[PDB]
Parts: sequence; structure tokens; C-alpha cells
Amino acid sequence: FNFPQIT
Amino acid sequence: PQITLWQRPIVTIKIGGQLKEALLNTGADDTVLEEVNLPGRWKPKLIGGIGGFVKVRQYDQVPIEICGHKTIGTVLVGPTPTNVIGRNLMTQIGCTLNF
Amino acid sequence: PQITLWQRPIVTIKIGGQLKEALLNTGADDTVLEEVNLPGRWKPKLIGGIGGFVKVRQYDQVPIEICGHKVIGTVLVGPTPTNVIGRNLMTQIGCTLNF
Repeated sequence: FNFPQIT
Repeated sequence: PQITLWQRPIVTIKIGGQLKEALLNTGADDTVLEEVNLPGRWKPKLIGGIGGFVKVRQYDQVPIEICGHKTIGTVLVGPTPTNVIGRNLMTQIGCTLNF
Repeated sequence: PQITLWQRPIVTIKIGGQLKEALLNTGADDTVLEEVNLPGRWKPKLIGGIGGFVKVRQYDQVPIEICGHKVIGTVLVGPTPTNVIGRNLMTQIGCTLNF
């Protein structure tokens, strides 16, 4: 998929 | 280990007495796993921020084995499309990007 | 370089005659950049999938320099919360995860 995670 | 990126970098982990798989995700600040029952203390945490927020349970200093490396770090437990190992735990295992 | 993961792995890129910054994201299959004008052919592509889909322009075989490495790959152009270099271009630059 595509995953840039910020709180 | 040296992991190329032609495929998704999915690795085996051991957490909470269970064997699971998770994605090594340098785009993720935090580690988020679903369907794990962890002992000890937690607090709610709001994550994401697109469309709303998602509430997860934050467990601190959780022992976890990632691709054979026994480390300790924060694990967020809650719904996630894919189990994710974030930077917080990749630092613990000494994982770097190299080119 | 060898890039540790205590901070977000943001690097400088050169694309479409512009200097930009983007996140090396091993959790992303594809590269998505915003505010770039690329010449030549494109086709619409639907990405994401949570809450709906996001439509972007797919440009194939785009020359791009990533942290000094001149390579070629598909670049998706559309508004994105953060510019992202996905696995498709990390393979081109020879980027691996190591621990």
C-alpha cells in the first residue's frame, strides 16, 4: 500500500 | 539481514506470546499491531489524523522480537490495515537505510 | 549514505527541474509527489482505498535524482500529505534495509 504515519 | 525492496519488507515478529508478521515501515513513526493481547499498563492514544483520528492502546516498553532481534519499545495496539514496525522499533534493532 | 531512523528519513530530490524534499518510505509501494510539473505522457491512477480513492497522474519512466543518485521510475503526481519516495524508486537507487 502506502504508509507515512504521523501520530 | 540485508533486505532489498523489490517486495514489501514483511518480517516475522514475536509479541505477547504470539508469532505474527509485520511490515518494516520507515514512513511510520510508530509501531501499530492488531490482534495482540499485551499484559500490563496502557493509555489511549489518538493516531492518524486524516478523516478523523484512530484511537489505539499505547503500551510502553514492550518486549518484542523482530526478525530474531529481541528489543523493547512502545507498541500501539489497535485496528490497522497492515501490522507495521515503525521507526521507533527499527532504531532498537539497529536498522538503517543504505545506498 | 547510511541513514539511521531516529528522525524521519527525508532526503533532497531533483525532479522536473525543481529541488524538493521527500520521505524514504519502505511502507509505500509507489512514489507520490505534489506540486511538480512533469512533461510528457500521463494516465490517471486511483490510489489509497481508505475512505474512498485518491486520483493521481501516473508518469512512467521519469528521470529523478534522489540524494545524488540519478535514476528512472514511475512518479505519481497529486496532493499528498508528505512527498514520498516509495519502494519503486528505492530499488532503483539500490537502497536496502540493514540490521
